[PDB]
Amino acid sequence: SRFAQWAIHPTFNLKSLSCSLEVSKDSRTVTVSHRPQPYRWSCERFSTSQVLCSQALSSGKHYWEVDTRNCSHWAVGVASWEMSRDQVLGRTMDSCCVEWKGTSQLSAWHMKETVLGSDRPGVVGIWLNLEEGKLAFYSVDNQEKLLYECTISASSPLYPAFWLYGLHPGNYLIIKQV
Amino acid sequence: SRFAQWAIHPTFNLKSLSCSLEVSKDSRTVTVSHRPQPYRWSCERFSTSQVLCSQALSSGKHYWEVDTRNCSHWAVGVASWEMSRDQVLGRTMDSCCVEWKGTSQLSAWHMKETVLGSDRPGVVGIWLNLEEGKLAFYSVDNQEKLLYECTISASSPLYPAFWLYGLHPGNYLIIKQV
Amino acid sequence: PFKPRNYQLELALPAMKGKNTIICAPTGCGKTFVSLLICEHHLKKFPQGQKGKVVFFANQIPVYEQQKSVFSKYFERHGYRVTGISGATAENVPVEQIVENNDIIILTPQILVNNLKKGTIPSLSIFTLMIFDECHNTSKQHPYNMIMFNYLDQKLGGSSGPLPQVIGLTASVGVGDAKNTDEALDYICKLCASLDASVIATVKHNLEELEQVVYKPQKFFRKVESRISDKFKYIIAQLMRDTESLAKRICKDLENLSQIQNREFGTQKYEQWIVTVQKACMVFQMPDKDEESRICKALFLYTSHLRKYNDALIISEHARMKDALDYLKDFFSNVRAAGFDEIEQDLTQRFEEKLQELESVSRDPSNENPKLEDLCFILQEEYHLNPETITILFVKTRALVDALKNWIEGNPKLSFLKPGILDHNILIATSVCNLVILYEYVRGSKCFLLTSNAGVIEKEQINMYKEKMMNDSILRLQTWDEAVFREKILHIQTHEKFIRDSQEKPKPVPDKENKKLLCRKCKALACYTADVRVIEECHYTVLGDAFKECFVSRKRAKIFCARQNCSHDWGIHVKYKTFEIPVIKIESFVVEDIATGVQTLYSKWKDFHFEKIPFDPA
Amino acid sequence: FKPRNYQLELALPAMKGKNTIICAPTGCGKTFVSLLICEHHLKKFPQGQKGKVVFFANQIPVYEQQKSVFSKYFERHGYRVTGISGATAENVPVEQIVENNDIIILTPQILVNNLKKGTIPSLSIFTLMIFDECHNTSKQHPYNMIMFNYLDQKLGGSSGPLPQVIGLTASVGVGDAKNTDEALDYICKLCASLDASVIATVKHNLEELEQVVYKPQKFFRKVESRISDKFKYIIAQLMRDTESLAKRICKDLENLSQIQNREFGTQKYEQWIVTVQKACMVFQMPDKDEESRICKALFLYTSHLRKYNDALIISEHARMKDALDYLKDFFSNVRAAGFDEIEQDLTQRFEEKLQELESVSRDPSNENPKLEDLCFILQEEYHLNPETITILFVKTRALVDALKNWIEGNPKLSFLKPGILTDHNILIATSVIAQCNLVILYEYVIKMIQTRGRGRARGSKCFLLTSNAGVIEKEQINMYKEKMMNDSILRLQTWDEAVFREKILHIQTHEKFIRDSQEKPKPVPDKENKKLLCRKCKALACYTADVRVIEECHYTVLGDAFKECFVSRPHPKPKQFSSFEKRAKIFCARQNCSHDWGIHVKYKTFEIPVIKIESFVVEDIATGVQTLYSKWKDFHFEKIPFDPAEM
RNA sequence: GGACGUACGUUUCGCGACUGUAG
RNA sequence: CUACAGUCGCGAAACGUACGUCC
Ligand SMILES: [Zn+2]
Ligand SMILES: [Zn+2]
Repeated sequence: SRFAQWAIHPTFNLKSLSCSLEVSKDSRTVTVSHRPQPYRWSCERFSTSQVLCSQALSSGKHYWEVDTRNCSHWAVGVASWEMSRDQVLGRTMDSCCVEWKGTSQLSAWHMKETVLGSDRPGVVGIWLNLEEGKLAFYSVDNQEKLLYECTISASSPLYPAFWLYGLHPGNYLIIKQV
Repeated sequence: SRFAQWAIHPTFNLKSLSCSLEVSKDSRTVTVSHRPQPYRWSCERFSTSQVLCSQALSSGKHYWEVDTRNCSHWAVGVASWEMSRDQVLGRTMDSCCVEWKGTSQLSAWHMKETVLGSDRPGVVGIWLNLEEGKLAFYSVDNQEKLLYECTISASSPLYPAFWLYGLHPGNYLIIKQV
Repeated sequence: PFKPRNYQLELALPAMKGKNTIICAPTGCGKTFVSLLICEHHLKKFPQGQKGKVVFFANQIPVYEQQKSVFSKYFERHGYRVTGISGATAENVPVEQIVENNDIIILTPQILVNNLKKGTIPSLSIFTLMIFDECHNTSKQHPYNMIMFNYLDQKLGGSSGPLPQVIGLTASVGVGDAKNTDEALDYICKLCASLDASVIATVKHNLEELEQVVYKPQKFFRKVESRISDKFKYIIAQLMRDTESLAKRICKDLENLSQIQNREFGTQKYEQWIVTVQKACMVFQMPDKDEESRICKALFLYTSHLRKYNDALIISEHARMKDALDYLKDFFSNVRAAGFDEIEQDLTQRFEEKLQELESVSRDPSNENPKLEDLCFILQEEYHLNPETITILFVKTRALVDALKNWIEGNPKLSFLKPGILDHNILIATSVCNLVILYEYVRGSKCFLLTSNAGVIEKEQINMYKEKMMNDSILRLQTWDEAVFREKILHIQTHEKFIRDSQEKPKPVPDKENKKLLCRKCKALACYTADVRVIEECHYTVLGDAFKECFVSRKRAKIFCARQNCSHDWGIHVKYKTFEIPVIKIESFVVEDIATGVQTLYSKWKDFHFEKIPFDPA
Repeated sequence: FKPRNYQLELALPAMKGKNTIICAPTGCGKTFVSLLICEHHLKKFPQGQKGKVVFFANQIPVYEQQKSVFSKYFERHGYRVTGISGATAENVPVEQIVENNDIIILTPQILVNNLKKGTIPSLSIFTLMIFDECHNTSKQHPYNMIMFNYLDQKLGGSSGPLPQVIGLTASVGVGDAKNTDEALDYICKLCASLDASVIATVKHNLEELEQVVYKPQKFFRKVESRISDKFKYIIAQLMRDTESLAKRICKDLENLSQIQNREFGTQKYEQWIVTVQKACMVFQMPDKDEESRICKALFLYTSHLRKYNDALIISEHARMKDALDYLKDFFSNVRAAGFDEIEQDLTQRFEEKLQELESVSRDPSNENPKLEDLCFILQEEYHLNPETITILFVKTRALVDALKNWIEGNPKLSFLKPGILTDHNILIATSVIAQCNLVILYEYVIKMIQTRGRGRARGSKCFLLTSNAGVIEKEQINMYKEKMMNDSILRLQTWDEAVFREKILHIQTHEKFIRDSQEKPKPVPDKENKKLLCRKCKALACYTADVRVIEECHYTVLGDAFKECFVSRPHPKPKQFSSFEKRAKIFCARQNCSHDWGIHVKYKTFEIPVIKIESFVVEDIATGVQTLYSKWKDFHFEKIPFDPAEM
């Protein structure tokens, strides 16, 4: 929030919500309960623990910051939109996402176990430049270090996504104002 | 304990002891195990029932005594360390010994087939003068009854070798006082 | 060599003092070292001239050969004679001569019951230490209880010499069908009286050292609900009501032949209903020898189709509709080729009129089995969190095991899995890691429990309460005095022996009346009970030349009934020492008595009574 | 020349004229006791009457040795002593032998064949019959097929003067019994099937029997297997490779067998390989020329699997190097045989890892520990006493020359000379002479009874090496079955002879009725002409209308189109059986079939191709289905006899 | 070619008996 | 007392390969 803002925070769709999540009407605050919520089962319901957003794409102005505290196992990243709903995020060949595994290392996928250092990121913010080819993820106060590198195939819709192992009930992910 | 004390009693060593024998925690009572046991495999295992001692040579003061009663067939003598472990006691180039054959005969081997009478010692001791290669097998108390003399080529230390009949479990020998 | 830990010294410490004990060591191949420690100490303690003789009762041939290999690799170096007897070894070497030349014998226990029956072993005083495996199965009539019947009947009464020290090696003494700490205390005292035991020693001091080894996992209950748009159950229930209306049209007494009044589709209540009306339909004596055949054949076909429909409903309620569909379709093809009848043509035509409707509704991914897809969701979430875990998924029934393997092959998302039936990722084994998922079965390890009925979670909570009650009951008993405990178990054993020696005269009467044997399905005359021969008291056959024209043959040859459309397999062609006479099964007959007018049913050859005439070649 | 007392304590119940089961443990004792009974039997007749004692002998050296003994003793009394073999029963009439002799020593298959033929129409023409080694009179054996013709004469009620039927053994045998009374049931069943009443044993002269008994002592030595089996790992990788290559041309391979999990290097794996290879010979694909490649490729892959499976067993029993030598010899054989795109591929698969296998075979640390203490126990007792002769019983023919090679090149075993008898310190044999006071049973399970000569006992050792305790416990209970055999003999000796001859009559009559009820006639011969294909190429060999039968046992093919479908090759061991002379050993005349079809033989004047149904596949031309009939008597069809007037 | 015997291993079938789960 | 899975025991049968013998 120290340089100029370019874009705003995304919103989640109720058309592809997870079957165990309880995202409220503010649509930037996810919440998990115990019993899976009975919805209509079609080719658009995800039926897994991946959560997408509803922002339309642009050239180079993208910024949002999510509060990743109070969560044990999470994986947030931005990838392609047109994929089969029976597939999950991170196994595709075109996915810039960080998979924080339960084995206590900040891993990430490029399809290829591309494992990184051993940080515990407090507040993750995804800053995307599809026009200029510069990907930056400034976590906490550390001279604005990205700590992750991606090359992108900018020829596709690039919706932002979330993925989190929700079987700890009361787990939440929340987006704040920058 | 009868004439002058000239040596200290030997000890079987646990690295060149053959794979079928089971000397005890005092390392002076040799016996044949029931079933042969897994040991280490290197250039020192004799793969027979032959064992050596750790008594280095001297000028002339060597005389040692072991209890050879209640062993079925045995062979006692002296051998050099520079000898192939596959070989037999008393059939090498230079290793003199005395054998108790299957015909209940006490014969001797030296590089030939010289033979004593039908004597069988419960106790026999071997006299050694290491500067000149002399042997005297004084058995027990009978006016120093030796009955064989051997020339020994003192060009090596004289760790004395012992072989017993290894097909009898429980068959044993014991090192005793001189 | 392996290392003895401290709790495995503490567990074996009381039994080595000479008391008959019951160790309650937890699992993890720990008890198979405690038993080794006790054997090594027990065979050492006898002075020179005399000897001990350990006997280790296994219970299954895997466990038997496993413990034989372990005792062989551990005791052979020290100069003992380990051996092993089983059912796998042929009829050789009378057992009193093996046990006179060995010192560690591994019996399966039915061998010792057999050798004590015929007296080829004199008595249990030959041994000096008996070691049971899984001693908590010492129960009502289990073979451990027959051995201990002989042990206690030798102890009390006609006093013999020295008896063996008894050791049990359970892992959970299993206090089931109790309610509170009182009934658990009475049951555990009853079991420890049934082993003639006095100490229930378990680890107390370094319990935290045991906690370094065993990982009691944390559970995950999954109460998930059923489907709603059951067009499959609608069509199938219409077919079942249609067949019931046809059977009620023919019989007009079907509602009073059974005693289960309220009938619900797709459960064991309807199964008990259809089994009871099947047992009631055959027993009809009437003065129309063609109409009894016609009525019983029609009722057999209708009730067997109803029973297959009910089991198809039960299978489809727990697995995919495709599995019940291939089940139903191969059933209909296997009965269509069996025998042609206008009843059978009617029922097959009525099903195949709806068959394409069932295939259109069933093969729809919107009508997905919810418990199965929640299992798939859990599978993918765990395997994406950890791609190194394994699952040993337990299922109730083997048909559901094979159907779930058919699903995991027919799931394109789960390409990364390899099922196994009982190098691998997932095992599907019924009633025999990191994930012990229980598909409705009543270090980094979790266990799930998926259900479609709320109340088996209540059974699991009752089970957890019973487990806490069992630990509290053994901790209550363990602080007792010893002498009052031994008096208590002595009076329990004396009372149980007194009950044992007052009612045990189940001596039946061989009947001299000639009878006839009818077919179970078509009710046609097969033979007479004055005609059958029983060869070596286990091979009941028919020596009869009129019998030779009343079966059609089709392993070896399996016979069938010779009627025009009966197709009822009676038994099987077998080859004897020279001959090729066919044996029959009484489970496919109806006994009728030629003096009276009854048509009584039977289930196995031991219960049905007559004068058994042995078979002879003359 | 001069009898002893135990040899006359045995011969005393036989001279009374009653049938006996004399069981003497001396090799020369049986010959002298039979000599005594044969001497006393002839000299008791009145004037004009002749004795025609016939002494059976089952083997050929025993037959010729008893002929040399019985002729060089009964020459001075003028008794005509002759003998018939299979090498003498040709071109010589049997009927004019029996009328012109007294002490015939024929082998029993001659008498069974002549009783089937019709000459010697009854067994009443003899007056004594002696059975040597009589404990083979059990079931369908040529002693039992003679005792069938004897007992159908005695129990029929049409009896004449039946002869004495005494029998000489060394161990009556217990068989499948467990306790003492089952041993009594078996010995009574043997005495009923041999029609005797008294069992004679040395009882008063146990000193004269213990001085000559050859009773050694046993020294069971359980030895473990190896721990780092690199060779099993590498051949396991190759066998998984060949199995994965085998599935690409048969996707349903795992449906062809009902066996559970199969592990490499047991006999269960060879059972699975044999079942798969038989199941892949009956394909009926409509190409009929790709099938000639698919079945050939399956046969080749299963043959290489079987060769690796044999090399695994030879490595786990013998030294490691003989497995690689056996595999290399088989691959040299297939290099000299022929080459196609399958065999070039498999040979170049083996050559990829040949160097790794040859380097891992030459390790000085990877001996079999069984061989490692075999050399120890061979260098102990020889060093104790260098005048000790040993014999080494090995189970298989393939391991009897591995160990012959193994001492050829051992630095610790230079003083042995291998003496293979399938100037000799050791004798490496498979199945056996009372001169060797050391017997070593290298994993070899009735005990090996070495009581054969006219010698002494003098003390021997009977060391038994193994790798699994089943071998140990089998001998541990063989000793107890021998312990109860003597007690069963002694209990049977204390019955009354009036009740014993009635007790065996029950068993004889009951067994006669059981044998006579199983005289079911032939099945209906299915008329239609089927045809035979090879088991590797599946090319047309002949039809089943060209099949002629020689002597109701052997089969030939008479057609002229068959003459171009095989190629001859000279036989490695030509001999003569019963009308014949093995000339050649035929093979299939395709490019690369070369399958063993049979034998080319000289019967009377002709050269005919005697074939076997074991290496063929029978196919019906009506439907089109193929079947594997594995013996000739099971393939039921229209059997037409051979006629020399046609060709 | 074929017949017999022995050893090892595998499979099949019948008859019992026992325990647990749910109704 | 009905179904369901799990086990043990007793007898009968067949097959494969190897080894030895005989015609
Ligand atoms: Zn019927
Ligand atoms: Zn061919």
